[PDB]
Amino acid sequence: TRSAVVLGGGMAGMLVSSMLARHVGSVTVIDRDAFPAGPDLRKGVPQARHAHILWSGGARIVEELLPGTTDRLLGAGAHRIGIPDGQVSYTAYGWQHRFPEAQFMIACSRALLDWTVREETLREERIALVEKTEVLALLGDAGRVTGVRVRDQESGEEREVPADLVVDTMGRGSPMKRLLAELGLPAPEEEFVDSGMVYATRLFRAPEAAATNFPLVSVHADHRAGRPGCNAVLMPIEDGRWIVTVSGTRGGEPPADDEGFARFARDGVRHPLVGELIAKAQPLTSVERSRSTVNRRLHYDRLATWPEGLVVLGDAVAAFNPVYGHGMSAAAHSVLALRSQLGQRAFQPGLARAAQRAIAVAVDDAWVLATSHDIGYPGCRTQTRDPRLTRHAGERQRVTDLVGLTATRNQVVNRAAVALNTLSAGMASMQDPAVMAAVRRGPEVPAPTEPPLRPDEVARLVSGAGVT
Ligand SMILES: Cc1cc2nc3c(=O)[nH]c(=O)nc-3n(C[C@H](O)[C@H](O)[C@H](O)COP(=O)(O)OP(=O)(O)OC[C@H]3O[C@@H](n4cnc5c(N)ncnc54)[C@H](O)[C@@H]3O)c2cc1C
Repeated sequence: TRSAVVLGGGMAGMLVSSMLARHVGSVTVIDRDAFPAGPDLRKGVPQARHAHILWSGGARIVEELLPGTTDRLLGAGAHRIGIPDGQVSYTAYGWQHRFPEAQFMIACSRALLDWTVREETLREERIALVEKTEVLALLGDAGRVTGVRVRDQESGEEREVPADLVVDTMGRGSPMKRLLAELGLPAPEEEFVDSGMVYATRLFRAPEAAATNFPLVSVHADHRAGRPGCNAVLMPIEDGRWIVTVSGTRGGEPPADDEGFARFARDGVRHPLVGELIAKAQPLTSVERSRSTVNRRLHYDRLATWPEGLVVLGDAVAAFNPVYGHGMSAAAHSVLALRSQLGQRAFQPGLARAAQRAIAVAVDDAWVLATSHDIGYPGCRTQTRDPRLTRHAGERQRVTDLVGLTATRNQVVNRAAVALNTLSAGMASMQDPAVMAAVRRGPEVPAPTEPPLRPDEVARLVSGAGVT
């Protein structure tokens, strides 16, 4: 028997549905949007206009739950950029020397990634996708949730969809607070770190030579400096295009005009690299800024009471800054925290209280890595009580500076760094006796004085057809 219901159809909803469908009978995915039968931009996912990094940890977790996604993505035009052999990033501590492949990423427009995860998840006959359907209230009481009360927007007919487990994958704009309040509970301990970052993405047609096999280029800010931090990223996607993304916090926001965007990429960031790489490229669209870039975590886990059958994961319990790129891996890791809680307790009481506390730990790494750098920015309003950001947050800032400073010129420290920053290990793995010893060993390669671009990569920026 057993029956689940997943609210939302995003990266979180599809993933958790592909894991639940192997643990229950029927999975009913509810959403209020129009899902397209073709990698097109959607209104429920407006982030799809800006590029989305899928780190290794989230990549091989999507692959585990959706076999055949990586190769299908890699066949539609997505690249498997290695790390740090396929990235030319100006870190806060210098240029990242391009060591051999330690971890990897998946670079593609979010519209494709959401599709390749959707059409692969919907291959199971038990998952029933229900589009254009608003959610009104949760069915049950304050001790057990039994389903949802939805209503179609095209017909207006109300109904009662019940299930043994209600999953909330309703993005950053999760009305969970409203749905829970009507159920009869208090408000969760809201915690947020608001740096005020302002995204600014604009597509770029890569040169004909650099359509395939081009490295993830980025110029990062110095979180130890007193200036408003501002980054700039140039990752390649499908169909031979380039996503150029600039960012900035409260005080150094990027402009809206197209003519000013090409300036911020080379006259606002700490190095004018990307601004030179976009002068080799054909602009397509305009600047489509997004301001919903504020780490916000709602600790449902520490509530005094929690109903049975209700689980919240994705961007509904913990959403983070997009300049670091952990949103998808935190959701993927959260799904595995529910799975690693469904095999122990089955469908017994305590599932919700144990799956929420497990989801709490799953995103804890994606919550420190995000906020630990944002707290040091100017005029950032933060409402947080965890001591790792208040007191003795200097030691947490004094060590991370050292690890990141050595990782630029030390393989062992780098291979252990991107195994954590790309959510592929734990924060305890950075206390390895062979990592603390490699930090004390010091740099092993000189700091590059120029962008560590390979000649066979820079030569891929011009067509060269105007010569005999
Ligand atoms: C600008 C930007 C850039 C980002 N960049 C990155 C990045 O580089 N790397 C990374 O890892 N993460 C990134 N993220 C985060 C990433 O988008 C999210 O972490 C991820 O989408 C989480 O999936 P989700 O299903 O929880 O939310 P979503 O993917 O947003 O899914 C929400 C779903 O719920 C539905 N829904 C919403 N409201 C309702 C409602 N009232 N009723 C019914 N259904 C509803 C929507 O239609 C949608 O299907 C970025 C986010 C933004 C905004």
